[PDB]
Amino acid sequence: SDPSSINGGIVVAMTGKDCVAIACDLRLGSQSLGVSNKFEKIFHYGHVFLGITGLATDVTTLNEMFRYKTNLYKLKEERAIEPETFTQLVSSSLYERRFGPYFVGPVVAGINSKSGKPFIAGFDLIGCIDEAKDFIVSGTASDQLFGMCESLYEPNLEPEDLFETISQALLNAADRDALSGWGAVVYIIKKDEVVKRYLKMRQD
Amino acid sequence: TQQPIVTGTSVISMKYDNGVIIAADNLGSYGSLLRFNGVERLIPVGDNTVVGISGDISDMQHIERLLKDLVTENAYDNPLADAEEALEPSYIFEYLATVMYQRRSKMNPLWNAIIVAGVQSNGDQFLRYVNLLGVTYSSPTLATGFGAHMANPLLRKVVDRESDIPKTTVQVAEEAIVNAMRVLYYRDARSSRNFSLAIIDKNTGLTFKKNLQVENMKWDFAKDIKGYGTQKI
Amino acid sequence: QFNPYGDNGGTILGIAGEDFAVLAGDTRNITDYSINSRYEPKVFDCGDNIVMSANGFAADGDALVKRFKNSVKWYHFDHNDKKLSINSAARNIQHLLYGKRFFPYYVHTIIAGLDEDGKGAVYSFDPVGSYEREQCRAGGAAASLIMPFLDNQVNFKNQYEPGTNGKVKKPLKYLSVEEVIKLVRDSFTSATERHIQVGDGLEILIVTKDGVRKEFYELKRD
Amino acid sequence: TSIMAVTFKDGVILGADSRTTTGAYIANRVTDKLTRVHDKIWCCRSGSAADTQAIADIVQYHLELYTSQYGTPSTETAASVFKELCYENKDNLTAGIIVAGYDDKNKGEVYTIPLGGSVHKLPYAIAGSGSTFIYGYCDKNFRENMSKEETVDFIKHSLSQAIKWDGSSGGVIRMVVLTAAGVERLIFYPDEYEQL
Amino acid sequence: TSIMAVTFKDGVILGADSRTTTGAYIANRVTDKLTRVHDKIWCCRSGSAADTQAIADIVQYHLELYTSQYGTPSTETAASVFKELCYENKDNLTAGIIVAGYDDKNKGEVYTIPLGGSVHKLPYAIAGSGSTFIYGYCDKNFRENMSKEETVDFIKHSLSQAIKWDGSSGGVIRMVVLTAAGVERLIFYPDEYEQL
Amino acid sequence: TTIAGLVFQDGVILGADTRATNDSVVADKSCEKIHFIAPKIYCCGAGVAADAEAVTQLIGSNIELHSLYTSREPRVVSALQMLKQHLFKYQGHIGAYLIVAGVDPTGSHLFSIHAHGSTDVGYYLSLGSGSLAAMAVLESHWKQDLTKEEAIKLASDAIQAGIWNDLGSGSNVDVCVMEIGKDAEYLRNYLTPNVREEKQKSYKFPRGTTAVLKESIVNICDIQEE
Amino acid sequence: MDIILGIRVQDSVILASSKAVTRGISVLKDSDDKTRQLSPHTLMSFAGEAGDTVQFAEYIQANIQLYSIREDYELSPQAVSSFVRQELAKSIRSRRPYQVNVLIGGYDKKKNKPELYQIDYLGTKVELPYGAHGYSGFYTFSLLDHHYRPDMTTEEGLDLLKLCVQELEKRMPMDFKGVIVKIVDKDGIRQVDDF
Amino acid sequence: MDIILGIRVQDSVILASSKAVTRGISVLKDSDDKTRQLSPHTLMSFAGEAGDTVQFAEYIQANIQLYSIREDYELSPQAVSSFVRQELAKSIRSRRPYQVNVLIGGYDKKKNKPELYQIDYLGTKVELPYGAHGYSGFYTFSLLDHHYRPDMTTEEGLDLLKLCVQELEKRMPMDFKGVIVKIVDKDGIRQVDDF
Amino acid sequence: TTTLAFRFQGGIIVAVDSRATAGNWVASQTVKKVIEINPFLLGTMAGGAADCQFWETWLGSQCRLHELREKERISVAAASKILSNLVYQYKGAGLSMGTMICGYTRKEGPTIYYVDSDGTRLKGDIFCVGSGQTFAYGVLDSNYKWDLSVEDALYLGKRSILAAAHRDAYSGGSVNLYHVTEDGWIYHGNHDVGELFWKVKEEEGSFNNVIG
Ligand SMILES: *[C@@H](CS(C)(=O)=O)[C@H](Cc1ccc(CN)cc1)NC(=O)[C@H](COC)NC(=O)[C@H](CC(C)C)NC(=O)c1cnc(C)s1
Ligand SMILES: *[C@@H](CS(C)(=O)=O)[C@H](Cc1ccc(CN)cc1)NC(=O)[C@H](COC)NC(=O)[C@H](CC(C)C)NC(=O)c1cnc(C)s1
Ligand SMILES: [Mg+2]
Ligand SMILES: [Mg+2]
Ligand SMILES: [Mg+2]
Ligand SMILES: [Mg+2]
Repeated sequence: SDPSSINGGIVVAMTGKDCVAIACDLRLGSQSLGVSNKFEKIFHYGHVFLGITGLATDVTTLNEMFRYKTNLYKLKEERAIEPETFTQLVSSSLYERRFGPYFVGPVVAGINSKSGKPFIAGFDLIGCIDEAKDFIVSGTASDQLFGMCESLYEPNLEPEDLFETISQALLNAADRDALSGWGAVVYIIKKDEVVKRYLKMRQD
Repeated sequence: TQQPIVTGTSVISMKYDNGVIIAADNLGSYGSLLRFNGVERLIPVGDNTVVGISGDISDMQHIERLLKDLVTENAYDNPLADAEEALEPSYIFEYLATVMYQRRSKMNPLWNAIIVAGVQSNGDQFLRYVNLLGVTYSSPTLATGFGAHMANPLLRKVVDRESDIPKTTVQVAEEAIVNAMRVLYYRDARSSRNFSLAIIDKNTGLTFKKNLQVENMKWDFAKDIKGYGTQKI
Repeated sequence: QFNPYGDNGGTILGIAGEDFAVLAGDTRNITDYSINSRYEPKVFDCGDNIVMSANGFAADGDALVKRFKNSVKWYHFDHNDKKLSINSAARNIQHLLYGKRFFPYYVHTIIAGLDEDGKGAVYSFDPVGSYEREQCRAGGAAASLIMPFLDNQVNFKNQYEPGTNGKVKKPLKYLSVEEVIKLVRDSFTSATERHIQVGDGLEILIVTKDGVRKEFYELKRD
Repeated sequence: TSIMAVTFKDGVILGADSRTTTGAYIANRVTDKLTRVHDKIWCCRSGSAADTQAIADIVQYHLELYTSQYGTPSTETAASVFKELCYENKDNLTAGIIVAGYDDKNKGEVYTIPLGGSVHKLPYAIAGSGSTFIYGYCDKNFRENMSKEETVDFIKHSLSQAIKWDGSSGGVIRMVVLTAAGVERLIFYPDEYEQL
Repeated sequence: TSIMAVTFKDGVILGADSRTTTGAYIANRVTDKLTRVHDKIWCCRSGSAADTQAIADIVQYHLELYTSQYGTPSTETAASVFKELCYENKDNLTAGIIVAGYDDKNKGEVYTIPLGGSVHKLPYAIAGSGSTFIYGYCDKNFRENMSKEETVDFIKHSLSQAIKWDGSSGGVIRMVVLTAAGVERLIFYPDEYEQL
Repeated sequence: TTIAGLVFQDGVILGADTRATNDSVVADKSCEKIHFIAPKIYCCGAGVAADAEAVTQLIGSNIELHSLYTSREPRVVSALQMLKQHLFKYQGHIGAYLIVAGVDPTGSHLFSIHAHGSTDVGYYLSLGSGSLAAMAVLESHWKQDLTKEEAIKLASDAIQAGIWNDLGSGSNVDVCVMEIGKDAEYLRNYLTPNVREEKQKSYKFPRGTTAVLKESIVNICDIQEE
Repeated sequence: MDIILGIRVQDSVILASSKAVTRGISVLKDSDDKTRQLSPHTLMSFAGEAGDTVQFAEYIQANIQLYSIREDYELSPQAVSSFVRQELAKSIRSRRPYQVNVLIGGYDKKKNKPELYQIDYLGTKVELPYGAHGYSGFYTFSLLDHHYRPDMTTEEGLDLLKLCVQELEKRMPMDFKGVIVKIVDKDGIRQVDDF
Repeated sequence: MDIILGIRVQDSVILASSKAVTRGISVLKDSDDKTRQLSPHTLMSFAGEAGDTVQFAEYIQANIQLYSIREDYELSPQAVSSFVRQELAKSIRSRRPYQVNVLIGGYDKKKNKPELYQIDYLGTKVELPYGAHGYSGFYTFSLLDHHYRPDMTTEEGLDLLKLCVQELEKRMPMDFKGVIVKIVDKDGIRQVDDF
Repeated sequence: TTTLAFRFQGGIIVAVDSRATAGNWVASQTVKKVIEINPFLLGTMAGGAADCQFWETWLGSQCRLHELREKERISVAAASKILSNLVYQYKGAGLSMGTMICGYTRKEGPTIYYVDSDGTRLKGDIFCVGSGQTFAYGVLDSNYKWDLSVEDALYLGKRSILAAAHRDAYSGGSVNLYHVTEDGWIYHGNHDVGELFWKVKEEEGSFNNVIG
């Protein structure tokens, strides 16, 4: 009945020293029934990464929508969109459906190519921006992720340390939520290299 | 299950170094009608306890009779009724708290919020809250209804934790209570100007003050306020 | 319509060590967006080296603790001052809770102490009396925030031996009382940051063979 | 809310309390409920604050545009524009407006527009939640062709009682006097009117 | 319904209209709402006619049995018996009763018992649907220790206004005077009170 | 939320807390609730955060275009009138509650706006779940002809009352001072009474603690070229 | 409509779809084909609300057939599934949404690979080795989790499908009157007439 | 419970009762006997709400068996049916009524006649040549109206019953997993093990 | 919750998962859903956690009283009926229970009775109960034969719960295994799904849908 919790799933993003990390689980379900264990929730438009939790049809629709908009942006501007600008574009696009909203919990992550500054942001379903220094959480185990992140996180972690922190935050949160899990992906993002890691986790 | 009919608004209170202060206005409202202007909602029990009651007035008058009957019953076969076996604030509270919780558990509550303020045998300040659900809690400041939202913030600036109690005198505490009652008169639509205030001190005993009025009210700034935005006249 | 239940917020946490147990709880009591009290004790010494907390609706919590304390008193009278073991206390609490199966006590109950071999014990109850013995349990408002952390830090879940690829789990250990209290304090500091109903103060009751000791710590008051 | 407009020998006086409530909380204790739609045509607002402000703003616009084309509008004309908005949008409005104004030809006039969007021309009018408590008092004490001082006392005593009994009413008693002489604002504080 | 009881120098007077309605139909236009529970203890009834009659009949029974055992009951005692029934059966009753009585010791006394079952001792009391319209009037005009003729005029003028504005009230104004001299019934017809 | 506004000798001042909530959890610990409209007109927002943000941004955009068109400094009454007419249109469905304050050629102004489109004029105002805590302080201490130093103290005190006593409100205090004939000074994190205490332990893990199934490099660039 | 299954093996996609059409009290038909050929190497099975199912299927069929004539070219199964998903995702916020769940089984002639897409009425698309809609998956996914291998032949795929249908015939309350089975491979679409 | 049929022929009563027990999603059992022997020449089949059916049947069984021991005598089928009807008629105005419909098939040894009684949960009793409860009768009564004769043999009664069950298996949506058939005649009660 | 019990040549296999949920919150991963009534009787638990614990613990007391009074072990039929008659008294009050009473007695042989809170009591060879019952049934029905080795039967029961633990969101944690014989029940261990899943995947070559 509640659209944001039919399919389930989670996204978490963190900042570190000259880097950001964004991670997601792989489950797609119909309430109790697990359907897919390959449903990735993180997409990228150039060097800007967008995670999306919530109703899966809207996750897919919004990915296609932001691909559309960032492609046109790039043709007109003659440069890739930056995280700060993209954040505003997500907010705009969500709020224009104020009274018939997409049932999603988007998370932006990336490094500004000019200033080199790590950047993360989160939104509610109608586009209110939460621009955190430390971390952003989203999905059906957002409470669990808030608890993990708030204790595990410390500022200025190196990329390979940040990987361990965000991975343990996701995995332990997911294991306390019925509608999350079934695999997980972690992106470690630096100014000009991005590593993607699939995590081993319990498959229940 | 019922609905409250004739009602009393905020009861406010706080601890100070040697005792407790409690206060409540003299109004019995009938919805938005300010029906009864002479209702006493602070009810003393002996010379060491005051029970301040908000909410339904018919249920208050019932509780008032239970406390009156409690004093009578304590005196029975009790040569020390006015000495070591006199009623304590903690006894009076626990009785009321038992009644309140029993009544909610039969789905027929006494529709009130109660604050028992007093001083114990050993000089310790007693201040505890109970309501229609049987929920109880103690704090250096306590308030019911609108008092919780407006009085507590002001009273907590004086006594913010336990260690502030010995530093607070009766003059400072009473001043804070009287100011809080004025603020409630500005902002609570179901309050009145006339109120009662009770001080229970371990040295000077029970001082019960009737027919107090909110005074030193700031209204003068109103004359300059014109329209709701663009009006100049 | 009259609603007999309410929500007084708060959060509690039980952790069982090797020869000790802790039961911690925040001291804030709330209704809606108002603070009722910044220091209202929620975790109680019940006698016989058992500590108890019933978090949720405070009136039902107080009623239950009151009834259990009385159950301990009458257990002494009826059975020649015999010590009520933690397992026996747990079963007794099930019957108290299930006795109101069709008008429940709106509380999450945790007790802690030592079992009959002297080892640390925590028991955890749902509102109608289902219980299990556990090494670790948070209850109340911020239980969702705290429990995944305890899975990770007390039971070493999802943690592997480095360099083993991912085939040797981190081996389970008992924690020292000093280590447990560090995890308790950090759990509540974290929970206070992100949950509006958690704050003001943290009271920890520690149970050993020597008895019941208390510790108190300040938490953020916003 | 307690509002009233009273015609008298020299013109008309509008009177109101200053309390705005959201349930039992007093959101504004110094509200100005006497609002100007034209130089000498004012109105007292009761009901939804949003609705009555939205209406009054539109009326002020219409009468401003009327004045640019056809000169000073009558009080009857103002009451008609209020009515037209209130009646045609009765399903979406909770507005109870008293319109009061001074012409030199017609002198003082008072029109009341209750919830339905009907119009009623009266010697005096009372409205708002607190008015229920003073129907008896106002009927017994109103006379036609009172002086300015008598009408100020009549309104002051009336709204004093309305304030005393109605929790929704309170604060200061504001008044606006409309005569050939001009426009006079009066204010009366609790310490004055409560002891009456 | 418009009912009131007023204490004065020599004792107390109860007053009431005579209209009983079922919706907008007047079921009885000559109702007697002033009812005797003892020689010099009467009451005014408002709310459910069935409920107030059932209560008043039980009180009359209790005070009759009190009198057989303990002599004449006080007005306070009568008000307590009314209260006990109204409070304990608050979930099943819609009764608003004013109790008025004359002792030689206590003189005139008036107790009002609204819906909840609370008791309030007052110099005078007003109740029923029509009372809302005369709070302002009655507060301004009531004085303590009035004469019999002044109190009759105070009640007559008051209920006249209550009747004028309240559709649920109307008919004749009945009154019952309680003094040391005895019990006097008065009646006042529309042609008298309407022109006041 | 605890937002407040009050007037002083030759200006107006706005205050706000920095907590955003979703039900009982804290979504944001450092959010800016004092929205920008014009250089010398600011808006405190409560209610639905997206709505308060969107409505202030829209009116701020239209105020900028109006100012360019008329070649004049924008007035607070223009922002007030545009906000209320927009909010009224939507019948409370845009759940924004705002305190608007500013300086213009007419003088200094302070207004409140409700979601249904009603407006108030005041010398001191507060909105949000902490309004009653804040108003208690403002009613106790506000007077006429406050100095700037007294006004900042009172405003921050009113916001603090909300922070401590209201669960909806928390974290830091933001202030904006708008004084006649001077640049408006916006003071984010004016007070910082809720810094988190240092943690007992560091939960930084040994590297290799997390089990990994696969690794790969992501191509984020355009065309790796020949 | 009740049960629709799909399984992608080495070199083909197999769709099985129940034959029963029940309107409340009675079984009106026991030979209903709940499928449309969209293109020569793409088959769509469907189940959901009465009327909407066929109306939607035939509407999709017409659009894909129109594309084929215009470009003289067969769309890939991926492209067809994305088109279908968008139509359902558009539908869900309409005045009256299509209540239709589909499986799209296709053989991509470019990549020489079978492909199975599961799309629900909300527009939730997933590529799978095996899929089902409604209550079918509750019984059949545990079997397919156990027995499936990616390198299975078409005959092994059909045997695994018989085991799914036997389980459904044992444990489901409704008599769905058996299944029509269709195979989609490099040579096109054909029906297994004996099952 | 779903389908219970009854048919009274020349010299016997035949009761057919479905074997399926379904709890919502799954068919928990496919061999359930929805009948109790009340006395040596009286059989009661039953269908209705879960739990209530068996509880009621066994309660009736115990009372009739108690009567048999006390009087050393078998009650007539008419007497047993009147007892059962009164219990259901008492039940319907209770705090929580038995939701159970029954058929009582018996051979009256005094009159040398088979007898079939149909009683619903309200306590509505009717003696019939053939009967059914729930949706069964909607399909089967038109057949029995056509083919029934009062002088049929037991073998003809069973053939007519096969035709009823075939019609139910064709047109009903639920898979009721076939029927257990029992014959009540002068020699007592026996089960037809192959049907 | 996934519980199962089935009869075969070598007795009864009983397998259950270990997860407890409050909505989508995983309350516990270490719950005991099998109750050991006596050396020859087992009870499985599905539905409301408290209802099952309380009444199946109570059942054990009633079964103990039977053997004190009758100097004989209670039959599986009698034990199941004590519980089914109890829950039937509470019918409509809102108890939520799905359970199997599994045991051996000399007079009955190995027996399984399904009992639930709406008053149903069924004897049978195979039962699966809980939110993950359909998933367990799929695997169980396909590989079930009367004559499995005790080793194969234990594996199938374990594997069937694993299948359900994977697919059903509300099932998981670990698998508890039991085998009931002439001589009594025998515990065959607690098997964590987070280790068992990967073990089974590799050895069996199943779960090809998963990224491994
Ligand atoms: C306090 C408002 S209160 C408790 O009603 O007094 C703050 C005000 C506020 C204003 C602006 C900003 C940011 N520019 C932040 C905060 N409002 C909130 O905390 C609101 C909830 O108030 C009821 N929070 C939200 O609206 C959140 C979004 C933030 C977490 C970013 N959104 C939601 O909770 C939902 C929106 N739609 C849903 C469905 S849930
Ligand atoms: C799964 C049954 S399901 C819904 O079919 O998947 C398990 C089975 C089970 C059996 C025995 C035990 C022994 N402790 C535990 C679990 N049942 C549950 O998880 C049930 C499911 O909801 C009906 N959970 C509860 O009963 C929970 C248990 C707590 C420990 C979380 N209690 C509640 O949900 C309550 C909520 N409000 C209450 C009052 S009780
Ligand atoms: Mg999980
Ligand atoms: Mg907090
Ligand atoms: Mg007032
Ligand atoms: Mg699972």
